[PDB]
Amino acid sequence: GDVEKGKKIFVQKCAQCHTVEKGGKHKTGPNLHGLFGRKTGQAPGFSYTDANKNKGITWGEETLMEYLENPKKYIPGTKMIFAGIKKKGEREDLIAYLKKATNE
Amino acid sequence: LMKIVNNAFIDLPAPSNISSWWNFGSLLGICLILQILTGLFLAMHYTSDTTTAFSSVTHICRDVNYGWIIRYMHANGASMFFICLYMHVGRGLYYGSYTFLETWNIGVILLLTVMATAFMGYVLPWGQMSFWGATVITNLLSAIPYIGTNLVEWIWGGFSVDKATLTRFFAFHFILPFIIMAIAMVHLLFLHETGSNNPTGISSDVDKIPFHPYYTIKDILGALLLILALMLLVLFAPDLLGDPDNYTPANPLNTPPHIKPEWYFLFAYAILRSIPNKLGGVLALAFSILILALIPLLHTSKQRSMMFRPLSQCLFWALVADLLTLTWIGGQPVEHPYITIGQLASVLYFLLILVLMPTAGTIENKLLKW
Amino acid sequence: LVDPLTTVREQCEQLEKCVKARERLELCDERVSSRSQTEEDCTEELLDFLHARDHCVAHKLFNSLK
Amino acid sequence: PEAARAANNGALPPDLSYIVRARHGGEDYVFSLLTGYCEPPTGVSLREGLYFNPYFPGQAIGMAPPIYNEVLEFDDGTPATMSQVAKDVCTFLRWA
Ligand code: HEC
Ligand code: HEM
Ligand code: HEM
Ligand code: HEM
Ligand SMILES: C/C=C(C)/C=C/C=C/[C@H](OC)[C@@H](C)[C@@H](OC)[C@@H](C)CCc1oc2c(O)c(OC)cc(OC)c2c(=O)c1C
Repeated sequence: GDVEKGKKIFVQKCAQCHTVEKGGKHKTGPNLHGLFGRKTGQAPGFSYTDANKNKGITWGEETLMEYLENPKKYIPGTKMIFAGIKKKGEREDLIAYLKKATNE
Repeated sequence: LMKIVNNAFIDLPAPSNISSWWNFGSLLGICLILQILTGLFLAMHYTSDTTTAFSSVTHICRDVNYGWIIRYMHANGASMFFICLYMHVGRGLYYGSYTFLETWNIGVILLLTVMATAFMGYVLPWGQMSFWGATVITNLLSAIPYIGTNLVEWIWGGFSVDKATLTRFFAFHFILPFIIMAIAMVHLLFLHETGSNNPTGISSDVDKIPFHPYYTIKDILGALLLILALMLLVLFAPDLLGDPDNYTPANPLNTPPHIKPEWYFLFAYAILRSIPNKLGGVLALAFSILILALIPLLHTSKQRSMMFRPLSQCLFWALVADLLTLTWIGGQPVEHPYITIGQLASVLYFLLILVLMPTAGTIENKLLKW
Repeated sequence: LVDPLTTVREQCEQLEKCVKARERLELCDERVSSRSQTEEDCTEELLDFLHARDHCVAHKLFNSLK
Repeated sequence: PEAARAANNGALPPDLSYIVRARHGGEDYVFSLLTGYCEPPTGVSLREGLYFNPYFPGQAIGMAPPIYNEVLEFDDGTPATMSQVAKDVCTFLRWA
């Protein structure tokens, strides 16, 4: 995916609920720093739904690709209000940006 | 049963030449009956508890059969009531009808009672305008020295507008219209002692015609036009004369930033707003209405009507234009240049009535050599 | 899938009044962007532009909607 | 309402039964608001949680853009473009 295109997508559709940097505050949604390689619902200090905490998968390019296409379908009961991103390419770009931004 | 129905209607002598401006008296009678009829039917479904007032009104408009038409007919009927009231008062000033002192002064009481009545009705749905209107207007009494604040809390039934206020207002709004009806019957009885004035201001005893069938059919035609105006509003623009903020339930913690009074109170609100002093604004408000009681004492012309008085006519329309200016200003924010336009319009209002018109009267007398 | 809003907005931005407004907006963007500590922002210029463009959008948009 | 605010960074989504009659401009206002989100102009910086919307009073709203192309699928196959979704929800809100 194209990191720059993904940055634009993040800023327009995710930033209002999520920060990606280390130490970034939790907002409506949890801070995403360290996302890749971590299990669902493990960011300290954020009140996740039990649905998210119990999904039990590990966040990575593959799991994110599915989750972002339709959040509610992948994690029934999640309190994340987001319809999903239909275009495969857009999800690829966004995930490429997340892979970088949540690890710097 | 016959008489006094009727000799008090059927064979009532009337001037042969009264114009359409004389139709507003019967139109006011019709507005009163309309408000009373739609009012009673709304009262059959309305509940005055703050937890359920707003809700009961939406229940009327959404679920009661034809509840919506009865409601908007009541809301817009109140507007028609004022349009007619202002036309009625204007007719009186222009034609010198105020010389019928008893009829006129009772009329001033009628205007005040309808204003108070409409005020309380507006509070009933308990939306934002309802709540802040209740707050502001009852507080006018706080300008009364020594006991003002006590009177307000007594009216409210507490330290702020709340449940006790809404419940008693439903009761006051319920009974006042019937009191208005009794006062209006007295209004008419005094009028019948003299019979009506006419456009010329000259006694019409030499040319009277029976009220029936001439004015009965003319009044019916007028009634039809009133109903057309009312229904154009109810069926095509029921919210045009209303305020969007009253579709928001009352919030005691927040006064809407662009709060403004019902359109028929805008001229008086503009006058009060123009004086940067509490008591001063309240007195100016009270006087803007009560000055009507002074008109008879300010009559200087040797002639009763303004029909034959050019200068007085010009000043009369300036007064109407001025009230239109104050109405416009009342709908604008308290900012420049509206603050100054409103102050000038407020000063011009009292100047036309207290000084310019009586003066035009004297000048016209001189020009006619008497 | 293209939103006609996009198409229509593009077409409407071609009007003289919209270009003029966009220019004043960019002039404000340049001026404000270029200053250390200024309290000015380009809200007024943006709203002028939008008022002109949206008046045009409102006359065309629904013609492409169901 | 307290819970709603808690779930929305302190902002309160108002009840929508009368939103069109409770706002000057009615559906013209609601349609414009829904389809009018845009970037803050130069010199305007909003606190986190707020979004710039030129049609909202003060231009800083606590609601993130709620609609966009394909946000939902219609029962009748109508293309769900943002403007189409805005136009239909507004028509529904008028009826409501
Ligand atoms: C929660 C994630 C939301 C979704 C989904 C939608 N809205 Fe919303 N909206 C939300 C909040 C928290 C607020 C308050 C904003 C503030 O700063 O006060 C709003 C507000 C509105 C308003 C009122 C605007 C006003 O003038 O006060 C409207 C008209 C509105 N929202 C409409 C609306 C519609 C129709 C939606 C589905 C397409 C929608 N919102 C989604 C939170 C949320
Ligand atoms: C496309 C943009 C978005 C992306 C990529 C995204 C991604 C994510 C991810 C990966 C998680 C899981 C975190 C974890 O398990 O630690 C998450 C959780 C969450 N997100 Fe988002 N998000 C986006 C937009 C949003 C938006 C717009 C909202 C809010 C309206 C939101 C609200 C939430 C909430 C509330 C949670 C926690 C949910 C729960 O506990 O069930 N997200 N998001
Ligand atoms: C609920 C309110 C009122 C009702 C029901 C009412 C009704 C009437 C009726 C039926 C008449 C005879 C027909 C006519 O000339 O119009 C009349 C005349 C009159 N009314 Fe009223 N009136 C009301 C308010 C007022 C007000 C507010 C004033 C003035 C301050 C007033 C002043 C007069 C006067 C002086 C006349 C004599 C008109 C003339 O013959 O020239 N009325 N009114
Ligand atoms: C001089 C006659 C009357 C006037 C001027 C008047 C005026 C008003 C006004 C301005 C409102 C607010 C309308 C709105 O919702 O926007 C109102 C409401 C109300 N009035 Fe009256 N009213 C009159 C007579 C009556 C009578 C006689 C009753 C009942 C026996 C009544 C019952 C009600 C009720 C139940 C409401 C609340 C429901 C509603 O808001 O429509 N009214 N009135
Ligand atoms: C228990 C019964 C009581 C206490 C009755 C009291 C009646 C008082 C008078 O009637 C005789 C009064 C209604 C009449 O004054 C002559 C009006 C012209 C006063 C008009 C009036 O309206 C406002 C209004 O409606 C508002 O709505 C949201 C808000 C307002 O400011 C924020 C006002 C306001 O600033 C004034 C002067």
